[PDB]
Amino acid sequence: ANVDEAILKRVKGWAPYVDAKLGFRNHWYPVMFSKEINEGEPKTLKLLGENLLVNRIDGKLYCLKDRCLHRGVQLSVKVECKTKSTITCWYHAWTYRWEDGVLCDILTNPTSAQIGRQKLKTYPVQEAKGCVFIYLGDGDPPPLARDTPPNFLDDDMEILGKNQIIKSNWRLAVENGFDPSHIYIHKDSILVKDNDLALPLGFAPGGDRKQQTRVVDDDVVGRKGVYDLIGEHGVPVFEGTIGGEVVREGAYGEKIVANDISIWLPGVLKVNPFPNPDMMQFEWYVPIDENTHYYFQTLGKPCANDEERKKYEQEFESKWKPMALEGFNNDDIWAREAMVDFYADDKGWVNEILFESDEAIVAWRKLASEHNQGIQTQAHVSGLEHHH
Amino acid sequence: ANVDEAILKRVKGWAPYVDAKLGFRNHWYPVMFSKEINEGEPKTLKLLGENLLVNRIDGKLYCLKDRCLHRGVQLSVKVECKTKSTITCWYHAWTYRWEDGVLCDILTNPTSAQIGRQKLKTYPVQEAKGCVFIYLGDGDPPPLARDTPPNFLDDDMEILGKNQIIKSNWRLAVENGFDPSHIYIHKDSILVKDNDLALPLGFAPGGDRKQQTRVVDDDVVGRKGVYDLIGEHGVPVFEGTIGGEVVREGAYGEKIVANDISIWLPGVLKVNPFPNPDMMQFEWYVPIDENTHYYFQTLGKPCANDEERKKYEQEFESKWKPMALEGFNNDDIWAREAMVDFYADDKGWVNEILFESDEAIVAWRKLASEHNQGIQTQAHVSGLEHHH
Amino acid sequence: ANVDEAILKRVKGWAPYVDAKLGFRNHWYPVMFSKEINEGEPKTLKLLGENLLVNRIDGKLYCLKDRCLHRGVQLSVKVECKTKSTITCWYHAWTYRWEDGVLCDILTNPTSAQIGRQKLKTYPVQEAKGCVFIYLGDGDPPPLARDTPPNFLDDDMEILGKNQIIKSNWRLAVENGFDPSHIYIHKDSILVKDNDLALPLGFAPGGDRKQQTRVVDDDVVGRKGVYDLIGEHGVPVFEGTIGGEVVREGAYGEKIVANDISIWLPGVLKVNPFPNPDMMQFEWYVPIDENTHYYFQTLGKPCANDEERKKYEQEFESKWKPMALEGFNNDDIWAREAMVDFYADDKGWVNEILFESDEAIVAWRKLASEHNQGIQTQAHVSGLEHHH
Ligand SMILES: Oc1cccc(-c2ccccc2)c1O
Ligand SMILES: Oc1cccc(-c2ccccc2)c1O
Ligand SMILES: Oc1cccc(-c2ccccc2)c1O
Ligand code: FES
Ligand code: FES
Ligand code: FES
Ligand SMILES: [Fe+2]
Ligand SMILES: [Fe+2]
Ligand SMILES: [Fe+2]
Repeated sequence: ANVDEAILKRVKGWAPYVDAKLGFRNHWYPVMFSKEINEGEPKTLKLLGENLLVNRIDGKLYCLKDRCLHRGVQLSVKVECKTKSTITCWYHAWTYRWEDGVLCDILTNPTSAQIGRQKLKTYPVQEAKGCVFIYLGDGDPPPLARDTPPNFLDDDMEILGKNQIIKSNWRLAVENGFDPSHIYIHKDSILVKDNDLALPLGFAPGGDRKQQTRVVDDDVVGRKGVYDLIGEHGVPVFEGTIGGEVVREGAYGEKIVANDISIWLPGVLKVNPFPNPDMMQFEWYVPIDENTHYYFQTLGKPCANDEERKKYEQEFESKWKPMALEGFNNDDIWAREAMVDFYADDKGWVNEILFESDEAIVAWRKLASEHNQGIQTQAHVSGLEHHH
Repeated sequence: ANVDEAILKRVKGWAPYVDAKLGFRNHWYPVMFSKEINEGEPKTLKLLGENLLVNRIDGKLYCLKDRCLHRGVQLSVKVECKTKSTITCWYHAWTYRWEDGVLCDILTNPTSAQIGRQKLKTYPVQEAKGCVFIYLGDGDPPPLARDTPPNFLDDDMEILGKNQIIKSNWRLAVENGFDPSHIYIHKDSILVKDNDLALPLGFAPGGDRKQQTRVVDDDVVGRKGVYDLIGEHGVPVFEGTIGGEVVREGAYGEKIVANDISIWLPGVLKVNPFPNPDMMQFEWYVPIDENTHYYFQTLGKPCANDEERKKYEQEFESKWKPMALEGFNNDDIWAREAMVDFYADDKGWVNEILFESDEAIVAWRKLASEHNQGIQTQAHVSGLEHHH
Repeated sequence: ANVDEAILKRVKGWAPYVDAKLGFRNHWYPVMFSKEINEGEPKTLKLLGENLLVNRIDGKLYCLKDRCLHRGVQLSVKVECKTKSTITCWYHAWTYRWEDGVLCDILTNPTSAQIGRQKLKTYPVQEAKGCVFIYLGDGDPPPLARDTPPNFLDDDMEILGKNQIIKSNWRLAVENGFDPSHIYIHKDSILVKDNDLALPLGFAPGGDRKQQTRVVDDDVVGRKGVYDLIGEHGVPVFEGTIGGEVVREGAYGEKIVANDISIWLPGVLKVNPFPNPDMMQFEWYVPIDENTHYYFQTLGKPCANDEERKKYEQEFESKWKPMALEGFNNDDIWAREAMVDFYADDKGWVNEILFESDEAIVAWRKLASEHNQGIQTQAHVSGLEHHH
């Protein structure tokens, strides 16, 4: 659908994933934090190539396609919300209900036969853990838990985070995050020295192929994901040699992190514990268009009361955000960016030469291929085909 | 020719118009004002995708294709007019006559067998009402009147105006201008308050389909156009309601404007009277390339002598230009711009959902389809095919 | 391979040359000066569309493809040379030898089965006359002399020069340089007045077609090129006339230059003597990508000892560089640039109308077509096709 059939033919193992340049339809995705959207102040964003509007009305979020049915302009060019329940296109005043997208009035012609007989696409929106999720899909949504990693929605789990737009395809981001050997790029992170981390350079794998991961399709809430098990039969590498000469060493700090690493559909990584033994990291790589994603980073820590919550928050702002989310993950950003050119023409998928630790990535590509809930296409983006 | 055959098949009603992305060949178009081009000071512009040079020689305008026959460079990169009758290419000094485009000399080789045996394309140029029109077409031109709205060329009609380059396809501009319901976007114009205009929000149409317009193919000078008659059987809308609640009102001033609205091939709108009961507006949307047009705005007022002419001019500069041509029509510019994305892939033509007041636009699309004098193509732009 | 088959069919005379948009593979090309690359300080450049790294190790130059075999990132994003013999990719620490490109270690997994079993492409590099040449080709290189003009590699010949990136295809540059009538564009050069040059406006050719050039395929070092002989039977033009009227004259200085003009594969011009009777100019137009070339300019003067060498150098810096390489050849840069649009869609090759002095260019197009050592293609650039 999105990629040259000749390339798709050559990746048998994982063709749906190679075709899913625009992401997977019929999943939940986080797009902003709750606190970024106030009552009666609509926001625009692009998700899976679709321009969307989000509004908060009597405290509740609603999401409309930001494209008028009439002449295809963005309503957001000049927002006119003239009743709490509605938005009016600035051009010829077609008026839509936030609740169901129905065209309920046309100010320029209240006799129009179109009234009541057209409807703008809406998507479900839910807030959880101070995060706004959109179900970019058709029909009744699944529970959010299906599309979130374990423990993210636990009652006591306190989530704080950061979001930004990054110029790479979302798959380059997923793969970088779940890539065991990419830990090499983090060897000089301020986080490593300043938080006294143990951090190898890499891994000498052991065991068989199947032992390198746990593929999860037996989670009772219907989550689908892969655990990275390279360290169970594998040996961490702390000394990097060239021709037998040690030229680089790993980090020999005390704090043990990243015991459990798992990637989940639609594209969220959970690293536990990280960046400190008492907290976890959940990060999403949300498709905006073929070239760009939201890097939606969260750190979670179980907190028992408002006191714990407020100090977590203060540590987050003074330490974990600059030192970890920025000081550790900034290198991930430019690593993703550096793979853009090779994958741009869809040929990186066939001309890459993988090595042993990439078994984790292969397992993900296969899981995503088999268990995604739909391939987003340009027809989804450009819409229904009329023959008037 | 310009658009995917599959799309053209789906717009039966008006396929030539959908194909005419680059505009209609074999019409007159205004491109600048007379006062902008002085004796012996050639100017460059692009019209229907073609790079042109215009010069004034003994008071008269001439137009040459700005592309040397030899290696295809623009002569205008470095203009060398070394005799009044000629221009010399800066590269190998092929020299062309302004009057007929004939290659009359080559300074670098006066023995060349090419001399007298090659000719650059020329186009007819006429000045009228202080406006420079180019006939972008082949063969002997029609009278200018054929391609101008009624009354524009009347003896007493004094024309003043403004020109600029706007980033939309020319058809988006035509349609916006001739769109009865688009009056909604003008509801907050400074012109409306400050010139005490009556201006509805829209129209409740009445009568039959055919009564909504007058299609003109019986004009004796051969003009072809459409009058917008929505107000003859229709009722203006001054109260905009949502769920029966009045949320916006029109403008209840005294001055009645825009009694007669007509669109004419090749793409010129006449609104009478406007922006004041004693004057009219004529505006062209001239194709530059597929993405851009000249928005060539003129206001006309019958003046009996130099006294009337000079005060018209002073009102124009102090009032009508800032208040009307800018303060009213600026909103039209960004409205055009907002339709670009939907129409960019040629699919807006099939995926738009039209309503009743768009009958005027449909009538234009059909008139333009039937009565245009040719479809400009990329072959016109890139030129004659040689097999040397 | 690179151009629409329908266009290639129409240039029978010279189709390989029209197809060679990215240049000719299996030739030597100069890319920088020796003094620009220091011991242990690798540099990045693009040549024939390929991203390359060059390093100096124990005084000797080596060239590796700047694209990791693993995930296709540029090694140069963050260079890690951790042993003199090697470079380590910043991402997962695949480590390559400069000498043969072999993957000799992987810091992230020293047990990997890939080690010793993969190799990055290398290219031969030679320095001569203070210029760095890369053999962008496969297999054992020819002698450099094959791909350089006569006398460039003479022992006593002292070469100084300048390099920059110019935004045109390399062929537009070659043709401009070897175009006899293009001398017109140089008629106002500061060099002409300030160095008292004789410089005609052009040439009235005489003799037959074959007499206009000498095609060289009998050089014993295997050079292939064309001498421009237009002045042997032709008469220089010093008076430019339009309708018989003299409107421009040539330059009637004393110093006679450019007696011998020759173009050589892969695309180097030699003008002798120039810009002074006692020196010569050699200039390369090196393909970077389809849109851009290095304009690699050198001036050569036989020098007998260090005294002559040092004064040559001082004249070069104070006079010949600003006055000739800049003051004369700057006009060549913008002339090349002005042909870009006509040749951009590959149609200039068929829609150009050539005249008599272009016989030199035709002879080159045919020589290049017949004697080039390979057509660079996008498959060369994007690489070997794997079916893992
Ligand atoms: O995307 C990510 C975010 C945060 C931590 C890691 C990590 C993985 C392995 C070892 C150390 C850190 C990661 O991959
Ligand atoms: O393009 C245009 C230029 C000037 C005036 C109008 C107009 C049309 C209807 C009602 C009021 C003004 C317009 O369409
Ligand atoms: O590329 C070039 C570089 C330097 C000199 C010339 C030249 C050619 C003919 C006559 C005069 C100068 C040239 O073509
Ligand atoms: S484009 Fe929105 S009402 Fe017309
Ligand atoms: S390109 Fe104009 S004379 Fe050669
Ligand atoms: S991309 Fe270079 S080692 Fe992985
Ligand atoms: Fe990372
Ligand atoms: Fe308007
Ligand atoms: Fe030159």
